This record gives sequence, structure tokens and C-alpha cells, in this order.
Amino acid sequence: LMTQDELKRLVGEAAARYVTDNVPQGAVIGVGTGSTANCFIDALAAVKDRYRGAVSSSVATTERLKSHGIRVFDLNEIESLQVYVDGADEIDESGAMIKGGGGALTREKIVASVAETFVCIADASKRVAMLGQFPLPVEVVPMARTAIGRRLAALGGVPVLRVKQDGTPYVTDNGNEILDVKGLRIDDPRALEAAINGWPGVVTVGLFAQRGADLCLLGTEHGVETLRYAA
Amino acid sequence: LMTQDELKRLVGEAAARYVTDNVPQGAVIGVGTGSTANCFIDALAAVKDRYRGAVSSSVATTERLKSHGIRVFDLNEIESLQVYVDGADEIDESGAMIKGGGGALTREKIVASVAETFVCIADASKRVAMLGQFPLPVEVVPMARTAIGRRLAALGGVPVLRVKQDGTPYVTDNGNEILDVKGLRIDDPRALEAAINGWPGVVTVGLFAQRGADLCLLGTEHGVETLRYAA
Ligand SMILES: [K+]
Ligand SMILES: [K+]
Repeated sequence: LMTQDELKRLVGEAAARYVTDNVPQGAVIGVGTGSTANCFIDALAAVKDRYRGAVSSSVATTERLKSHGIRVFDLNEIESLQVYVDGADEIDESGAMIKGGGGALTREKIVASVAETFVCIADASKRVAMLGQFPLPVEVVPMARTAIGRRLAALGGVPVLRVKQDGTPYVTDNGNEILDVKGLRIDDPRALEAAINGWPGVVTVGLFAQRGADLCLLGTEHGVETLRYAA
Repeated sequence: LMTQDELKRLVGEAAARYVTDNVPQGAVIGVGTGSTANCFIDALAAVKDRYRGAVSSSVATTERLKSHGIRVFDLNEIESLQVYVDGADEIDESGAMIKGGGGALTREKIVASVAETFVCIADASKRVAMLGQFPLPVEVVPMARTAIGRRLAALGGVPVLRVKQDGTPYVTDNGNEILDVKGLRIDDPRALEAAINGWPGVVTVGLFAQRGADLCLLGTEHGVETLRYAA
């Protein structure tokens, strides 16, 4: 019996081993966001002296990295990254992911765009036949909130403006709102990502499909599976 | 002999006439940004009582509209717009435009997305055989500045971070930077818009091509020409 937390530790450790097996000494590591990514951070901390530091995908991740004395570089200082290690809210058989549930959509997608290899770390619950039962985050310019909402509704999506504990709109780092869209059945993630990216007022869509996972270390009740997807 | 300012007044007046000819009493008018759009604002002000008010594409436009006592609605309050009247930095034969030179890229593209009809108002200098000699504005998340720069450079573009008079980075309403990209020869604006929109870290690209002009009132030294483009 392994709890979800134990499966997350297991994939975090497995990703640290993937990095030490595949990424040479002195490298800068691209680092994701979320509870699973935090397990990877803690595991990577035990070999931190082998690497020059990290690029971070969120304030929360930067904070955790610094709590281990890991140097954090601004992505603008970095020309390339071999690896980016991050979770997913969902991942399908093509390696397309929904991400952004905890809000860091935009910076995750930026760091992922620079990295040669996206290593998804996930417990078994994240692997789904078809994306969309986890609500799709769409980061939007505030003046476009209802325009984008209408476009999502025309697809049968149920758009929910993300709110704080106090019921005022969650606002991201770039002064933007998030619409979490429910009820979509995303049988073609690449095509839907392209469509949503064509909408003025969309900042980032939490479909990582045109650039999805290159591999996934999936923590199951029978151990870690390594899933690989087409370059 | 008509100066450029006189040609801009001429198309502003022509667009006011287009609105009163085509947009019924009580409508809300979508309003662009820039010196040409300001001529249209001044002309529309003379028939302002015929319309309920306006949606604005910038702080500057909101200010000018209010200076005429025109009511300004937040786009989120508005379900549809018949018309959006705005300038362009350049427009080609397909009605594709480069816009954003004066910074309001993102809100212009949002309001344009809601309007059924985009009326471009421009003096004759704006009509070009091929887009790109006017630098292409790309609004970008700051952490993605160099990543997007590299992608533009790979196309032969020369990306220039927009700066204020004091040489600190211009920062937009959403806390974002602008890269003005020179040296592109944009023979397929729709294809390049789609490509740039697929880049994480891009907020808005100042190519209006997938949704371009529906018509253009072009102020020439022989009067206003009405150019029309495929729905
Ligand atoms: K997240
Ligand atoms: K502008």
C-alpha cells in the first residue's frame, strides 16, 4: 500500500535519478511547480553540488529551491536547458498535459519551451484516456474575461473564474485572471491548444500539447513506470 | 496638397459617416487608438447622441472619449459590437495589419475580436505590398524576453526591446514588455501570426491577420478610397 504522497516521493526520487543519469555535472536544471515537483526538489537537493543551479517556474518553487541553498537563475540569463521536470494535472496517451491547477501555467510553459526534454512526474491518477475532466486553466487578460468565456461556452465548456478564499478574483503575477473550464472532452489537444492560442485576450492555455511530455515517470502501486512519447 | 494630418482628419470623418450610415441608433461603438483614431473620435463626438457610448482600446482613448462626454463601457459588460474603428501601422492587400506601434496591441486585438466589422482608417502611407518594414510589436512576459528574442532571431528578425524616454523597459498595462521586431518580410501574415501565438511567453502579436480589416478607408491625395477584404 502506497499513499498518493508516497507515490509522489517515489517519482520525485526517480526524476532526481533521471537527472543524475542523463544531465552532466554543472548543468542548470529546469524545475516545475506543485506538490509532486516539491518531492523532486527535495530529492535533487541531496545532489545539488553536482549542478550550477536551477530555473524556476514559480515564486513557490523559487522559495523552496532557495530553502535548500540551490541557486536560482532568471531564465533570461540562460540560453538553453536540457531538462525541465514538472508535474501535470492530467496527461493522456500522446503525452499532452493539462497544467496550471495551482496557477503557475504561464512560467511553466515558458521554461518547458526552452528545455529540450520535458520529464513529467506524476502519480498514476494523472494518466487519463482523454483530457478535460480536470478543469482546463486559461489565463486571460481581464478585459477579455467574458469574450473568452463566451468562446469556451460555444464549445460546451463551463468557464469558472478562479477565486481566492475571500471570493475576489485570483490574479496572477502578470495581473491576469484565470478561467478554469469544465466539461470539455479534449480528444485533439494540439488542435484545441492552437485554437485557444488564436484568441485575443488569452495569455496562456494550460494545454501542453504542441509541446507535451517527452517522458513521464508514473508512480503506480507496482512502482514507477517510464512512459515515452514521440519527439 | 493634403498633409498627413489632413488625410487622417479625412478618414476620421469618413469613418464617422460610415458609422452613421451603417450602425443603428443606440449602438455601442468599438474605438481604436492612435492619432488617426483620435480624428475619428473627434468626428464621432459630433453625432455622439445617436449612440449609447463606446468600448475603448486604451487608456488614452478612454481619456479622449470622456473629454467629449462619451460614455465608455467595459467590454465585459458588452455582448457584441457591430463595428470597431481603428488605425494600422501597416496594412497589406489581404487586409492583414501590423498594429501596436503606440503600445495598445492587446486591448485593440481583444475589442477587434468581439466586433463583427473591423473598419481600418489609414492615410495612404500605411498600405504596403508586404508587411514588416514597420517593426512588428510582440507583447511578451518578461521572463520569456530572451527566449522569444531567440525565436525571432532564428527567423532573421532583429528584436528591439521597447524602452521609455529614460531607457528603462516600456512596461504595458499587464506588466509586460514589448519587442519590436525589424527586418521581417511577412509574406504570409496568417501563418506567422499562428506560429508566434504558439510561443509560450507571447501575450499578443501585433499581426491582425487571422482577423484583419473587413474594410479600409484610405486617405489619399485624391480623396478617400474604400478597400474591402474577404470575410
Ligand atoms: K501549476
Ligand atoms: K497602437
